[PDB]
Amino acid sequence: LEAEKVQAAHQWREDFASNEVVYYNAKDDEPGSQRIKPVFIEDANFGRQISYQHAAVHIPTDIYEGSTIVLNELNWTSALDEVFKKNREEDPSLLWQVFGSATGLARYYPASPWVKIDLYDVRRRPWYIQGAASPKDMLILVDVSGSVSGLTLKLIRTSVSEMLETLSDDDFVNVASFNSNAQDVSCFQHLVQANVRNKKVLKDAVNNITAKGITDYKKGFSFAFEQLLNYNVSRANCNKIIMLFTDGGEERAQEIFNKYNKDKKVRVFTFSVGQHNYDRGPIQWMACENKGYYYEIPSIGAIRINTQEYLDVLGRPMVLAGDKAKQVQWTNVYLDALELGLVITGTLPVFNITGQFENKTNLKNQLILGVMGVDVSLEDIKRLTP
Amino acid sequence: FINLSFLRLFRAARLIKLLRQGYTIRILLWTFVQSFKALPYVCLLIAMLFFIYAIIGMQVFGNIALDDDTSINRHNNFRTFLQALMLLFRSATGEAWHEIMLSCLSNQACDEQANATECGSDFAYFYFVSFIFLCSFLMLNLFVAV
Amino acid sequence: CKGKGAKCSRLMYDCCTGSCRSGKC
Amino acid sequence: YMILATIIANCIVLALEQHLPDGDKTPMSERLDDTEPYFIGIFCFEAGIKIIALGFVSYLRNGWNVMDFVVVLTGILATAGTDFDLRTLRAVRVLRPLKLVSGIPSLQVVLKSIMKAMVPLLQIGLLLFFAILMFAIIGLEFYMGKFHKACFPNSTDAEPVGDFPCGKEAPARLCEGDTECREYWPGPNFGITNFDNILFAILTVFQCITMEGWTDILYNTNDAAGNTWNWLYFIPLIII
Amino acid sequence: LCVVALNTLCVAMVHYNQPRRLTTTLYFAEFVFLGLFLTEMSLKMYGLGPRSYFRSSFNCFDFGVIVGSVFEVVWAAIKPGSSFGISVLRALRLLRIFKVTKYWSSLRNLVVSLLNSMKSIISLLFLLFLFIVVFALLGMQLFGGQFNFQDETPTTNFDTFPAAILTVFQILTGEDWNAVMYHGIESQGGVSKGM
Amino acid sequence: NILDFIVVSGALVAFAFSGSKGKDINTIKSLRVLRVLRPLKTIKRLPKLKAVFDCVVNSLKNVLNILIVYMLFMFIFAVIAVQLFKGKFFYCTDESKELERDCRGQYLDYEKEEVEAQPRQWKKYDFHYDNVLWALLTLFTVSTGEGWPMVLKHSVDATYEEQGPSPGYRMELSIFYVVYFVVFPFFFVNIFVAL
Amino acid sequence: KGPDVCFDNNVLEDYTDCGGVSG
Ligand SMILES: *[C@@H]1O[C@H](CO)[C@@H](O[C@@H]2O[C@H](CO)[C@@H](O[C@@H]3O[C@H](CO)[C@@H](O[C@@H]4O[C@H](CO)[C@@H](O)[C@H](O)[C@H]4NC(C)=O)[C@H](O)[C@H]3NC(C)=O)[C@H](O)[C@H]2NC(C)=O)[C@H](O)[C@H]1NC(C)=O
Ligand SMILES: CCCCCCCCCCCCCCCCCC(=O)OC[C@H](COP(=O)(O)OCCN)OC(=O)CCCCCCCCCCCCCCCCC
Ligand SMILES: *[C@@H]1O[C@H](CO)[C@@H](O[C@@H]2O[C@H](CO)[C@@H](O[C@@H]3O[C@H](CO)[C@@H](O)[C@H](O)[C@H]3NC(C)=O)[C@H](O)[C@H]2NC(C)=O)[C@H](O)[C@H]1NC(C)=O
Ligand SMILES: CC(C)CCC[C@@H](C)[C@H]1CC[C@H]2[C@@H]3CC=C4C[C@@H](OC(=O)CCC(=O)O)CC[C@]4(C)[C@H]3CC[C@]12C
Ligand SMILES: CC(C)CCC[C@@H](C)[C@H]1CC[C@H]2[C@@H]3CC=C4C[C@@H](OC(=O)CCC(=O)O)CC[C@]4(C)[C@H]3CC[C@]12C
Ligand SMILES: *[C@@H]1O[C@H](CO)[C@@H](O[C@@H]2O[C@H](CO)[C@@H](O)[C@H](O)[C@H]2NC(C)=O)[C@H](O)[C@H]1NC(C)=O
Ligand SMILES: CC(C)CCC[C@@H](C)[C@H]1CC[C@H]2[C@@H]3CC=C4C[C@@H](O)CC[C@]4(C)[C@H]3CC[C@]12C
Ligand SMILES: CC(C)CCC[C@@H](C)[C@H]1CC[C@H]2[C@@H]3CC=C4C[C@@H](O)CC[C@]4(C)[C@H]3CC[C@]12C
Ligand SMILES: *[C@@H]1O[C@H](CO)[C@@H](O)[C@H](O)[C@H]1NC(C)=O
Ligand SMILES: [Ca+2]
Ligand SMILES: [Ca+2]
Repeated sequence: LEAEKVQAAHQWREDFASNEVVYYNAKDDEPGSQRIKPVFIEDANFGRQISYQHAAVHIPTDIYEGSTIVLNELNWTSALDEVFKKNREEDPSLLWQVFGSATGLARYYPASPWVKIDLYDVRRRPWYIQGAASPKDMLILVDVSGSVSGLTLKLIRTSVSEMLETLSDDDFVNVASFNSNAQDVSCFQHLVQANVRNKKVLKDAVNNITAKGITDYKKGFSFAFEQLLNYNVSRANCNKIIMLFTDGGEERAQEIFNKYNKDKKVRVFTFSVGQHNYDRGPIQWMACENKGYYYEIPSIGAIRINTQEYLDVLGRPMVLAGDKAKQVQWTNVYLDALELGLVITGTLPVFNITGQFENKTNLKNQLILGVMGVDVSLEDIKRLTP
Repeated sequence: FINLSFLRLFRAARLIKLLRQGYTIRILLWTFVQSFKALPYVCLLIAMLFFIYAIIGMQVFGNIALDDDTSINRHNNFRTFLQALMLLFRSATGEAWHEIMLSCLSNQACDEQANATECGSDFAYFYFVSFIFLCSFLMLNLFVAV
Repeated sequence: CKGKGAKCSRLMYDCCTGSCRSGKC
Repeated sequence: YMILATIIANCIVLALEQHLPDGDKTPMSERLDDTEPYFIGIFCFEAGIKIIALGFVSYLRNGWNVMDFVVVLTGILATAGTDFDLRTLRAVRVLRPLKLVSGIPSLQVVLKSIMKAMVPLLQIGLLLFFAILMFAIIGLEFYMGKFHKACFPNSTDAEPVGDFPCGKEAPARLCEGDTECREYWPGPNFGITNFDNILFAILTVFQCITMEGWTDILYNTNDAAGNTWNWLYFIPLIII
Repeated sequence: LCVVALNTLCVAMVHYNQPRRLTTTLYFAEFVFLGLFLTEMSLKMYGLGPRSYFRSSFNCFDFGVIVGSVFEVVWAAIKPGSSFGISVLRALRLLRIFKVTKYWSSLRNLVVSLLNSMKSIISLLFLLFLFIVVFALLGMQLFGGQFNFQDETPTTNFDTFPAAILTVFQILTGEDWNAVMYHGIESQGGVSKGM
Repeated sequence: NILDFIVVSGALVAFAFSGSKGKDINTIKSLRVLRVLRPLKTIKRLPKLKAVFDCVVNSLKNVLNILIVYMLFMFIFAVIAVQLFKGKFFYCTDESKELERDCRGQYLDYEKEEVEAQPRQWKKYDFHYDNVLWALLTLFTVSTGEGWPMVLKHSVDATYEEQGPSPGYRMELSIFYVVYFVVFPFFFVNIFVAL
Repeated sequence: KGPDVCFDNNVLEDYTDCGGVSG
């Protein structure tokens, strides 16, 4: 509630020369912001040194601090420290409280130094992913024709693995490959629970694909649409998406889309992978005509960002639902990133409601600002069962 | 002891023994070689151009660091007179002369044993551009002169 | 483009500075 | 003029082709493949009318007519050849543009004029060959099997740390670190530029007399056997 | 001649990150010089007469440059952006400085000789293109679509016709032809069966 | 005699500044480099060497006019290339960023199978066409044929005045280079040789 | 047992922007 209210009253200033931003950047030993030096007293209930005076901020390595977006985000999130302190005072036995931004940064309390190179990204975390959208029925079409041989095949494999890394036990996934003939890349033949074992099997299967043949989009899309109408097996009965991985084609396949999803009940996200000179027009048309989105992955450095942005599109019906789409969910048991043991995380999404007082913007207010998170250690639960 | 492997060249010298049968080839080769031996002073001028440019390059770019992955390295440098001459011949034929030009311009990490801290100048812009003009021209003057 | 010391192919011409000699920019 | 237009259209079609790896094909290539019978039929008709107007072994007296006849014959064989051996038969189509040289006599005159100057040069070429062989043999006696040693870490999976030849405790390039000058490594340029036999030596000497990458071979020989005497082989080869 | 020299000097000061004042000054000077040259051309054509004006081979070049400059001006006005680069060709008129010298006859007879052989040079230049197109097609048949045996396909490939003809041109210039030879040999397969 | 005076006096000054501390090391280096004029004294000492030098000078004087024409044409091409390519030879150390304001901070570099953090810095290519002198230098290097495919790639990938490269954005611009190769290294060099 | 809360195919969804129109 406080995050929504504070962000609603924001100005989006374009310069930060004299209006410095004061915050404690984690993992430290630029013009536009100031830095905080904390005291870092040793405290129990944490295995590290913490400071209750303010909140720490983590910004991923490949995201530049001091840009306009990150500086505006820091300025409007500087008002969360008061509620962090109030929550800590109302219940001393409280662990990490975190705001994960769609910008990329995470502001967490109490302030602690961050834990080689750091590859942590807030938007890839299980709690952020479960709070950013609803369960899904992902189906991945991989183009394995002759034209994808080379580096645009290893990029496709890496991208498919990274996108499988974004699924959980509530999501159901399958992978199919087509070259003038569509077939499953593994032994599954239908959507599976997408747990650790099934994801490992799918990753091993997709690492073994070789490229040869001629692309036929109609057959692959017919296979994909038929795989989503099984209903003989356990599914999620929620978001149904087809995630196509190609380089570039010439066929739009209007007949398949018209026949199967006539009412556009299934989204189609499309990815153009590699450095090539094929036509991207049909790919973007297929993305636009089926509530989907078009992405470009030309290198390894673009794989991580582009394989997680599809959760922005899936979050539109959740923000449009209103306050009914605000339910505290709890993750599976996982090891805390800041070395705290086994924890579960409570999750609540945060909506952008600037201009919703008069209800006039409705343009970028259909995306989430970020995710609330609070950690509960399994020792806390064990203390309640003598 | 001292190597004695050059004698194997001797049995390879018998090919010239079959060069007699090229009545048209032999006379052409002899005529051009004899013309070459009639113009030694133009060759001396070319050698003097090489000598002057090698000395200038030795003085100006001699103490560039021999760091590899650049065009001045353990194979192509200005460290010695013979190395400078080899660099000049490589540029005269033309292999990466623009790369060698870029490898010594006013901001090169300088040699450890060198007494200076900033070695390498922007004279290379002239140094390499004039040479490619001069050498070639002299060569073109030599060829016609034959 | 590829940085100094990175592995390259001569026929790609994708070194930021210098040439691709002996397989390294 | 209609035949020249057909030849120009065929050249445009041959320019419109696209090639993809691992057996992939664009739909436009499939569309363009259908136009081959029309061109073959028109060429056969144009070459059929000349046979009943000049005879044979006089229609076939002209060399350009012979080239036209072989082009159309290979086209006909390719159309009727369903067998797997057509790669060397489909390559004849690249001579189809040359047909428009036979259709414009001015181009034939210009070609005769330009080739009139290449007859005295042939002897020069012979001399050039005599040079290359004469150096290749020398390169066969000094640099044969010298680029196969390389710095390998400690015999784990045969990954050379560097792409340069090394020498075993000699005035050559000693291995740096804890690597060793082990036996067998393909070579510098995928193992193509070497002096293993007379054919490789001939190829590398020819590649060295065009002043293209000869310094790389010089440096390889320098770091494989010492830089004391290598120049004496390469400076004359460039000079002569 | 002084007007042409001033135009050359002003068009030659164009550099990256120049002051805006210089950009506007050159923008207006372009119109001023184009108008001056247009008036000079019209005055000369009215004086000498159309046929007499086009009699000289040098005035035809000036007329072509003037019409190309007008086309470039209108093109850039209706679509601000790239520049064809035709108003610089007026600097060729500066060659008329050779008239007052004693080397006009030699310089002018070479162009008279050149222009007398437009047919032969065109035929020779089109015959060189004809053989560059035959070799590009042969390379397309040989190594067409077979250069993906490594990380990425090189810029020097034989997949399309523009790429193949540009590769053949680069080989003809002699630069890095041995690298393309190595890459094609590896494409045909190894040093054993691909030589 | 002037030559001899400068080579004698030049060393004199160096000796005068040598008997003290390191005064004006730049002038010390300049006067030491000036010592290379020692062999040139032989030009007039040997009559045959003077004769061959005079022959070289006469050969240069016989072609100075075509040299001037060649320089004018190359200046025109340099101005055209400056108009075409100025400002478009900038790049970011990671290819994902196409603007200077985005080329700031750290980025993940995937080399030697170990991701590492590298600074994100906005740089410029070695050979560009920012002004007419840089264009002349680049075109001279192209005319020699050394590394001209690299500048061709940089010119094709050029997008706009302050943007990073985009692969194969303008292939048609290669026409420029092809035309250049048909003029200076093919035609002008051959007329130099023939003259 | 899966979650009983599903949010999809909302009528008021914009969906007028893809990744190709902007780029
Ligand atoms: C929650 O939603 C609200 C609106 O629903 C959103 O507020 C909007 O923020 C954007 C900033 O992204 C403002 O945009 C103004 O107008 C343009 C558009 O970006 C900017 O000008 C340049 O635009 C280019 C893009 O083409 C950009 O690259 C560049 O950096 C911009 N600046 C330059 C060139 O200096 C303006 O700068 C920008 N700001 C102004 C004019 O102050 C919208 O005006 C905002 N809308 C409203 C109603 O306030 C808000 O950001 C969302 N919340 C979060 C956390 O993102
Ligand atoms: C068209 C006409 C063509 C013919 C005319 C032009 C030919 C000129 C080139 C001739 C060859 C010159 C030498 C080339 C090889 C250079 C030597 C080399 O690379 O190897 C070094 C060699 C031994 O090396 P390595 O194997 O390391 O030693 C044992 C290791 N413990 O170390 C040695 O001991 C090698 C000694 C090399 C020769 C010494 C000097 C010879 C002088 C030659 C004068 C001109 C040649 C006249 C004959 C021409 C050919 C018949
Ligand atoms: C985003 O950044 C802004 C600038 O860094 C912050 O805005 C500043 O907040 C200050 C206190 O919160 C203001 O100081 C006083 O503000 C009151 C409000 O009406 C007024 O009395 C005066 O403006 C001022 N009093 C003084 C100076 O004695 C700043 O005026 C105000 N603006 C600036 C500095 O330009 C925002 O608070 C910040 N947003 C969040 C959420 O923290
Ligand atoms: C055709 C005849 C008249 C030749 C005349 C020479 C000028 C056209 C040339 C030579 C000097 C060149 C100038 C000398 C050097 C430079 C580089 C540059 O100067 C700068 O200091 C800005 C560069 C920066 O700060 O980034 C701007 C172009 C300028 C002055 C050049 C523009 C083109 C100039 C004016
Ligand atoms: C001796 C002379 C007469 C022969 C010179 C050969 C030229 C006619 C060839 C070689 C280079 C070819 C150029 C090489 C590459 C290109 C780009 C290409 O344009 C495209 O259509 C590419 C666009 C795309 O597919 O993305 C064709 C024109 C051009 C410059 C070609 C036109 C024909 C050129 C100029
Ligand atoms: C299970 O899925 C199949 C197809 O994936 C559905 O289709 C029937 O499959 C069974 C299998 O023998 C047969 O009845 C017919 O071949 C199919 N058609 C019909 C009309 O039955 C099937 O309905 C699904 N459900 C079940 C319980 O099998
Ligand atoms: C005969 C004439 C044309 C010789 C060429 C003279 C010009 C181009 C040369 C002569 C000496 C050169 C200078 C020598 C040393 C340095 C120091 C270096 O840190 C920056 C470049 C700078 C300042 C050079 C710039 C270019 C320079 C001035
Ligand atoms: C013959 C010489 C001396 C004068 C004519 C040469 C100049 C003016 C001509 C020759 C070929 C021309 C190029 C041909 C094609 C293109 C592609 C276009 O999209 C941009 C301009 C550009 C790059 C032209 C620029 C002007 C150009 C370089
Ligand atoms: C590692 O290298 C050393 C010397 O280079 C050698 O003695 C040793 O046997 C090597 N290791 C193995 C496992 O062979
Ligand atoms: Ca395909
Ligand atoms: Ca070269």
